[PDB]
Amino acid sequence: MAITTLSLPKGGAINGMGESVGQAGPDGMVTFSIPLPFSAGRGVAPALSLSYSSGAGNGPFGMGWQCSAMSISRRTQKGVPQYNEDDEFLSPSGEVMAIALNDSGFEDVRTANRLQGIPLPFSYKVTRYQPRLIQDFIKIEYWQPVKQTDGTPFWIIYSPDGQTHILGKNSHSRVANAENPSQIASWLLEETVTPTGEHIYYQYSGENQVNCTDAEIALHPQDSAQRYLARIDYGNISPQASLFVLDEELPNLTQWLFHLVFDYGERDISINKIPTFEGGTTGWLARPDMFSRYDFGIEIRNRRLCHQVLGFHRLEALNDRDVTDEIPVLVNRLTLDYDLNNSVSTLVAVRQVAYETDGSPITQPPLEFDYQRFDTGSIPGWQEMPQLEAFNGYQPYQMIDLYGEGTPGILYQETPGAWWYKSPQRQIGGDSNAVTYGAMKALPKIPRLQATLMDINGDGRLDWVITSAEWTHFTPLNTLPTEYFHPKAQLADLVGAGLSDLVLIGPKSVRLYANNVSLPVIGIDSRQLVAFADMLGSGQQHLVEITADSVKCWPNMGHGRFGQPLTLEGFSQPQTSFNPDRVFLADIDGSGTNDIIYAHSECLEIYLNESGNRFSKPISLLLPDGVNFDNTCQLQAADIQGLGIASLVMTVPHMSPTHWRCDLALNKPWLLNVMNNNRGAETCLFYRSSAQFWLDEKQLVEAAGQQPECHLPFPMHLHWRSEIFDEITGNRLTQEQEYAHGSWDGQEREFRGFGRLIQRDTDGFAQGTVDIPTHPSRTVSWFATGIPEIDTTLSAEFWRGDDQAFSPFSPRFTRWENDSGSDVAFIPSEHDAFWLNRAMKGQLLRSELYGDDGTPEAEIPYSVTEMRHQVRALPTTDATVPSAWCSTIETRSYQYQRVAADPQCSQQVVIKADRYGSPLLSVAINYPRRKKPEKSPYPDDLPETLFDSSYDTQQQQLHLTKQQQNYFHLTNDDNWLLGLPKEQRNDGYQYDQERAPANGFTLETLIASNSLIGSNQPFTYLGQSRVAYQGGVDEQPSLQALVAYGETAILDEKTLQAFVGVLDSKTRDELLFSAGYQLAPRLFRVESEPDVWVARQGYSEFGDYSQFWRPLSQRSTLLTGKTTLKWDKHYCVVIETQDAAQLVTQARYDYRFLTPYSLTDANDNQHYVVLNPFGEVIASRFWGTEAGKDAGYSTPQAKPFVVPATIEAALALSPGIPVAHCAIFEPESWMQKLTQHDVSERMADNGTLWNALLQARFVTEDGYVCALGRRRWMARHGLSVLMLTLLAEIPRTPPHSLTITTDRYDSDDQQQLRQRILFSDGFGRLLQSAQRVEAGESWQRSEDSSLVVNVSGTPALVVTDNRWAVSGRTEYDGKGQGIRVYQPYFLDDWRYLSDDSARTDLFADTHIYDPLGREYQVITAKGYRRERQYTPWFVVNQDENDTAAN
Amino acid sequence: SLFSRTPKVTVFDNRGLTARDIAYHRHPDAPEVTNERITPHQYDARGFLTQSADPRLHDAGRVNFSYLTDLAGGVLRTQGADNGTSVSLNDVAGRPFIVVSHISATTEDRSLAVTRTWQYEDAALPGRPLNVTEQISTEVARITERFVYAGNTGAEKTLNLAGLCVRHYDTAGLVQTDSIALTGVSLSVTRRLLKDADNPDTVADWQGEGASAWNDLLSGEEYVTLTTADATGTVLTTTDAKGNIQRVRYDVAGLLSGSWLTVRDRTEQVIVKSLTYSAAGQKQREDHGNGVVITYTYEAETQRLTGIRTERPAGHASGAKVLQDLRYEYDPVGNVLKITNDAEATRFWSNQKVVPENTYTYDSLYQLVSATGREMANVGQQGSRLPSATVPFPTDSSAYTSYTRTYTYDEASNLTQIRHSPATRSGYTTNITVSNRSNRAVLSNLTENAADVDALFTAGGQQTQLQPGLGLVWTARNELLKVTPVDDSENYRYDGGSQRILKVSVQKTSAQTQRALYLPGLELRSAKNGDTETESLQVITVGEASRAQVRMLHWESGRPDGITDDKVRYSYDNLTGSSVLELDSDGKLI
Ligand SMILES: [Ca+2]
Ligand SMILES: [Ca+2]
Ligand SMILES: [Cl-]
Ligand SMILES: [Cl-]
Ligand SMILES: [Cl-]
Ligand code: NA
Ligand code: NA
Repeated sequence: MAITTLSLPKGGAINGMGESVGQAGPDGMVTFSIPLPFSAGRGVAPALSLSYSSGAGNGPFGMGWQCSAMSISRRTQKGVPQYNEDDEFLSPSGEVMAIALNDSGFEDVRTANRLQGIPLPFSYKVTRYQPRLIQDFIKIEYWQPVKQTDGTPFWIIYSPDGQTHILGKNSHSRVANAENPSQIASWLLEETVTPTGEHIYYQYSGENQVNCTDAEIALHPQDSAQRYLARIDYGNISPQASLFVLDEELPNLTQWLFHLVFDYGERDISINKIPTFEGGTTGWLARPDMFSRYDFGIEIRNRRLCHQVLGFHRLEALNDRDVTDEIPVLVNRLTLDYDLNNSVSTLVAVRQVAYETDGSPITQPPLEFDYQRFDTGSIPGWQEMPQLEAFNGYQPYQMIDLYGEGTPGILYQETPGAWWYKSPQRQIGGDSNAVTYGAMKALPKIPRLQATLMDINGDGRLDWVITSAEWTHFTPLNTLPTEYFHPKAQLADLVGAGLSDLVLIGPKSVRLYANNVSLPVIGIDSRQLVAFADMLGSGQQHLVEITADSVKCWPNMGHGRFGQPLTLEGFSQPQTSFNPDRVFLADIDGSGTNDIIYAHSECLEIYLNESGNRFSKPISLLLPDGVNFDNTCQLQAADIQGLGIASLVMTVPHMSPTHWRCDLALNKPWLLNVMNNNRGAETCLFYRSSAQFWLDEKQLVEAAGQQPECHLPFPMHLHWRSEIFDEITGNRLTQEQEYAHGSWDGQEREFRGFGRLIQRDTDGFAQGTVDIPTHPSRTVSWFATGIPEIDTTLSAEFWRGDDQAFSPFSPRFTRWENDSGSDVAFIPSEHDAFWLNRAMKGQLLRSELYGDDGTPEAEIPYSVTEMRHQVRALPTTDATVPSAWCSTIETRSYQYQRVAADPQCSQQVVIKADRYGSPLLSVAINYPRRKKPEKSPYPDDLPETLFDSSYDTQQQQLHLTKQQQNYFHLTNDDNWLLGLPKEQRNDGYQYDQERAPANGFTLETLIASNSLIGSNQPFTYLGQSRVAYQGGVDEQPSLQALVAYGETAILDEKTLQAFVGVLDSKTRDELLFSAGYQLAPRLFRVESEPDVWVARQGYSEFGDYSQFWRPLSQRSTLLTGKTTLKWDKHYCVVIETQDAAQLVTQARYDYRFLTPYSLTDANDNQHYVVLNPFGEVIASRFWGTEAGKDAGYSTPQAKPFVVPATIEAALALSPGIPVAHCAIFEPESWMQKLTQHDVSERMADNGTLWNALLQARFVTEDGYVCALGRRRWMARHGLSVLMLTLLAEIPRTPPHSLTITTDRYDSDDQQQLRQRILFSDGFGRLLQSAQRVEAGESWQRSEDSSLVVNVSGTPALVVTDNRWAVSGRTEYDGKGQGIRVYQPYFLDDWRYLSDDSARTDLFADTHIYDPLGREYQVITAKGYRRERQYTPWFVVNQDENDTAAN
Repeated sequence: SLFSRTPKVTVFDNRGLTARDIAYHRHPDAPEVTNERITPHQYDARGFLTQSADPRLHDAGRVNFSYLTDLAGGVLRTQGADNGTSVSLNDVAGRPFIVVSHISATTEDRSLAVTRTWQYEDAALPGRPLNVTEQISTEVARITERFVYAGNTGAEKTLNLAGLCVRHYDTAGLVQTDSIALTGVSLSVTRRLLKDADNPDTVADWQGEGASAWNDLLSGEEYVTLTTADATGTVLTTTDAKGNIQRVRYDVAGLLSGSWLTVRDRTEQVIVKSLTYSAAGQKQREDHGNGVVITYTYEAETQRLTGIRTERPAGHASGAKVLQDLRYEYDPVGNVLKITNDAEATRFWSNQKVVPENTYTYDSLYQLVSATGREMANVGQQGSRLPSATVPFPTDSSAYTSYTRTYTYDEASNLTQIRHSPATRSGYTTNITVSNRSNRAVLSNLTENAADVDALFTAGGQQTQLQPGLGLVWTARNELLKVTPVDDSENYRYDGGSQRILKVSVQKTSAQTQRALYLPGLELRSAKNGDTETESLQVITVGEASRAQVRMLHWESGRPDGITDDKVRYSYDNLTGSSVLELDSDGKLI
């Protein structure tokens, strides 16, 4: 237990937001998370993250990003919902739900009129739902009014931590049909309440017409549905156990101590204009890339971007002052900067701003982002396509992905009736993404005639649509609306009898023929084109009609319904020359929206579709030299690279060669590819398509004489490479991922993950005079896809080099069956298998770790870890689809250290788990060492004796350590709290090596009647642990889980043997009683087991609910006295402690951070700090009484201290300062300083360029040049050589701080100012430390930050008044380990000596780390070596004398 | 060659615990032979250590230590070959509750056992210690320590005393804390001794109902140490019990830059004039009150101390001279191979080129197997006595002759032989006899038989005979109480932390007596020629006990003729801190 001690925050090192990139996973996506930097308040707080995913689409934080609480939504992935009893619901995890069963085996429904003891106005039908995969065992309820007119339905989620969450109670937290509020797409989190009576409330704003054009309003009247997160209130004044939304009225805004406000452009974006609590009156801004989504069968319109997040605290309320007319005060401010764009808006910067009491801003360096972009300017021109040279230039071909490999091959008819397919393949010895085409395979024979379905590609499903012009056209079924062959509503009107022909005019766009809304008429040979295509970027095949001067699009709403026509201006051609045949529809820029490509004789005109709203001014693209497009030519748009973007392929007969390609982009745009924290750290990311990866995999599978089987039919953009640059050291880390065994599942239209991930990490260093050999590490990992035809092929690929290793684990499947209950294994049916195998998707099966260092042992792994999974099937109202709880029941780790024959091996098994997933019985096994071989497997340079002497009998003893435990739960009535600590016991079993099962332990061998951990078998009792509770029945928990004490076993009969010659029973026992020990029942008892001596720890007395159940007193044991705790007004922080000797500590709090700023100790002496707007200590002092009289520093009231603005000023202070310490922080020093006066003077333009560069976020308002803002500006507008010169002369330096420490009180004229300077890097690591010293001999720093050196080569010495001792200087590698650590040195400057000069001139020890991050070698500055060798059973250390003899 | 393929090796069990520590011994005498040395360790089911043994005793099937633990790993009992058996129990609050020691195993000889116990405040107070008790064998328990705490009256707060122990009664008497700084440093402490504190029969036993009774067991005289400190809680001045003031100054980096001494009723004088430092914060150049300059030299790569140069510089009143110019040569791991001193006035080593200047050799375990040096030809064989002082300084190489020592070590690193081989004289050998079941060991003259060696030690590993016919008695806390011949005695007294506060030497034929009282920066030395004082002396000691210290001798009474009062003695040390030169306030050799 933690006894509360009051103390002031200690000083200090520069570090950012806790921003972090995710580990590379089996989904292959780049992820990124920023914790929102705002107060936790009392402890119960929103704790949200602004997070990115490369898989994610657009939203209120730009492409890829989100920041939202939990929700429940109608399922849209398996058909559009119709707002009837046939709709399905999704859990917060995105997982499909079904109605659950109760004890009796029926639909778990009930009626209620009381919720949390609170009378409801009318009665509700309350249905429990269960998701298909169980994560946490959350309880989920649907609340439906019995009389449908009484109100709207809502959801409740009971989290097993004891908290209760309510979604969509009121209409502001519901995404609903603009036309009809009953039809609810989504219920959003609105209120949480905890067992302590603490709340969080979430307020949303509905979408509306404010600051939109009349064009926009006209086109999109159904605009009210969407919700945006607007305010989050927490730190409720009134402690209440029931939800606030169940009272007659919600609390006033003033009953919440903390607010989090999301601004959507209404407030001034400037760092100089302090944001106020209320929004001002100009209204939220309209984004340019407005977009709609139709998933739910209703338009949801999106117009808003979040520009600021703001933390507000009620300072008067917190300080128990007069609340009348209190405005909450701003504590922290997060600005969000966007690159605003008509197609796709992207989040490019987030920055922290706060304010000094004089109003002036203080800033952290901005965290910047940039993305892959489509460049209008540098569109790659045409290029001949030798892959189609076998065709003559008249022969028609379709570029099309016939087999579902994610890359198109060549489909062609040689002679009539004879169709062949050339499948895409890796071109050998080309570019690494170069695509060639393989051997022809004959398609199946096609019927006499009919538009009709066919299984053309041999996958079992009727998913190709064949039609005839007599030519023949192949069209994938997914390019048409879902019920094309059984249409309804408008779709029926359009096709009527059925269309005469379907022709692809792009990868997923198809032209149509024949012979409530006003739909188009499909004319016979008109000057007009009709088609199915996604012209809106919502991901449905919408209806589009193109005439010579109009583009009209009708949104597919599902089930054949089509909504009102939308126009898209900016496309036209002359009414005499417009030809439908020359129109193509394909997403050229990867924005999600199909673009228009129109072809003339000598050029192409590309009209980019702007977020489905209009078309851009057309890009003109010239055809190759001397080409004249006409009817004899062939042109199509097709994603030939496998990038999810169209290139163009063109055949021209009157031309040599006949076949051409134009790739318009080589990257998929709008994916995050650069982060820069502006502190010396940049991460660059590189993507490579799953499709491209498939062609690599297919070549390998073909080279090995095997038949390739692809299971992922479309291109996904996978995280291929990360390069993490240390801009200060010049070092880097490359992380490369490779993917295999990709699995998509047709039945559920769901991605399952990749079956194998190979990760390679490689350090890159800048050059030094003592070079570090970089040895890359390789991790090979296999994950379950949950498709057995994939999953059964994986163990084949495991490392086979240890013939004695145990056989691969196998997934266990269980059913819960009750008794006085338990898991029981079964073999499921092929029907239930599908769902229970799916439950293991993404689970780690095995991981192998290598070092690719070219040595003989390189092919042998350091370690191998493998896991066994158990899926427990759980019944629901759905008989066809069981629910499932996946767990990891065995883990086996082999430690080889790259020697195959003599590994160490351990295994941990969860034998029994309770109904709520908690482990009841488990065991940790340590296997014996293998039988000693004849010759030594270890290299012959060790002592000859060592191999034999490495053996010990303790290595041959099998150990199994058994652990039992149980838990408290509170599931009675309408509360839900699981897994509370209760009891634990541990038992040691030890056997000889003969008794280890020959093929290893499994769960089965451990539960068997003859088990080595059976209750028959002899054991050693290792101890036990018990938690006792108070405030409920006996020592059992209430919902508040208030601990009474913790109890652990200290002595059993075996351990009492200690006292045998020294004390006797009577004297021994009465000593143990007076020592505070006591007898308690031995837990999980066996027959005749005596009580054990236990020690009890951690006693607290708690307050009542009005005091938020906070602790009011504490003691460690009953032998010592208690310490009292007094809280502030609203029970946020403790302001006084009083111990058992009446000694009193007190604290006053800075309520913008809820940390103390002043502290009165037991002798009434005073301690004080000044916190800056980011909560850092910039000054501190103390005073009080000593030796009869007042003592210490002058008070802050007597002598206020102003902290100097710069380091220069601070280094120039005179003695006599009334502070113990003061601190200047320079977190933004890696950013170059550039002022308006610098700029305006260097051009003579009166700030024309300065205000352009500020707008474009090249530079911040406070004069710091942003790394990625520069690069973005340089790419678009360039930069004059007058500016480049200025910029090249403005230096920069790593993040740093100066701390001044006084050695005497300010009354004493002997006071000195001690001066200490710290340098950090972009990863927050301490780089070096400089202490000011007396004048004397030092080395010399030049203006360019290099060392001055003599002609002789040793550093040039001078005597100086400005001498500093540099200590702890460390060069880090990628993993953050000290690769070089330098000796201390004197220097005539506090500034940073370049890592360039350091490596050449200063003495350093070099530390070399292995792939597990263990130091195995050191090269001392003098030249000597310490080496160390790791083996499973021994480690060998060699010092400088040992190695020197080599 | 000597160190090739001789690693330190750690051998694990199947749970990653250290089953064996392996080392590889090789003597340079026999570089063909390599002795593998295995130190086994045993663990029980939980993974707690139960046994350890050195290579020598494992070879003989015996054990160095056995451990018995509670279920959390707390060691309730240790049976050691060297230090006997002891039992320990902490209370549930983690505090010391009982320790029973001075027990021997054969079951268990408990007859001479010391039982130490603690008494804390009651459960309604914080639980600070109130007394320590010690019960030996069949004797009545004695209360050896007591603590009295301050409340938090305004006066106490004003002295920063609230809740802290203001009176600690210990094994020597009372320590009283009267003032504390804002920074927590003790500003005034006061020591009183027990009545009849020179007699080793008087033991502390703090019997009585309250402080009025306990104080009646104390002597009258108060020894008050006062302290002054800076804003960082670092000592600036110290006033000793006889009123002598030591003062220091810190540079802008917080390192000692100067020191002074103000002897009672005199003026302040400079002890350290200036003191500079390397980048690593190690002494570079030190200037003393006597004008003597010390220059320290460091290897740039390793920061090892290469040179200690002591000198009177240019323009010094007593005339320039280099008094010491020590130079050290290390092997790669930092063992000292060679020490040279070119300042050596006699020029002894360039005269005798048979044996080299302080050369040292080591085995693969970095144990010193051979050394060479100089001794004074007259010293004769080493025993316990100090050689006779050669007066005045010798003036010629005849005074010193060279030597070569050779050292022999057993499998458990006991030093079994020191063999001394001078240049041109009969050499001698000191043999040390190790026990067959422990590392207890004594000189051959005490015994040449291994099996009788442990009988010359108490259960706890305390030696009972120093030399033939000199006997040793130890306290209940294993501190040296008394040296007695079997007619000159010596005896000692310690404070609560085992730090010697008193030493009394007695020679009875009339009984002549000398006494040393050790206080903060002060030794009060006296002597009586049979209850009649012959000498009374303050040794003022300036500096820290692990660095080259400066002593000032002030006589209250009985000064011998030939010593001027308040004579300072500056000390000058070698690498290991041994006092090698003394200089006076003129910088001249004493
Ligand atoms: Ca587009
Ligand atoms: Ca060695
Ligand atoms: Cl057995
Ligand atoms: Cl405040
Ligand atoms: Cl001299
Ligand atoms: Na098919
Ligand atoms: Na005070």
